[PDB]
Amino acid sequence: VLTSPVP
Amino acid sequence: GISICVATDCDGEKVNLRFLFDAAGPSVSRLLNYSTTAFNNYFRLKGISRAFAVNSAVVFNDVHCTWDRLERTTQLLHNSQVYLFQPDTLDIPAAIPEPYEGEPLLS
Ligand code: NA
Ligand code: NA
Repeated sequence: VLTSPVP
Repeated sequence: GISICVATDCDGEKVNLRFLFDAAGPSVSRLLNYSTTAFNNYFRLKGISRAFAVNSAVVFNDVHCTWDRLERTTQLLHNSQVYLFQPDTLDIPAAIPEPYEGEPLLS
């Protein structure tokens, strides 16, 4: 569902 | 009870843990200390020798569909999803999975 964020 | 999920990168794969708190809830610093303990034990379980540490944290905002910097306890609502960045880590975006229970890792 959620994709991990990028900094 | 308030359920907060906390995810992070482990050798390229995303690992997600669920923590259950009283109706009042956690403070950010407490959530970060629990997460650090749990993921260090997880790394040890998987055979990873390096330590886990947080150098940045974000929380997913449902209303705007964005990741916000995690700075205040008022950001920790029920069913929140937190993501912890680490130092010395290549963090490539990938799907965050269903969580394991985080409490067995608290020791
Ligand atoms: Na939220
Ligand atoms: Na980083």
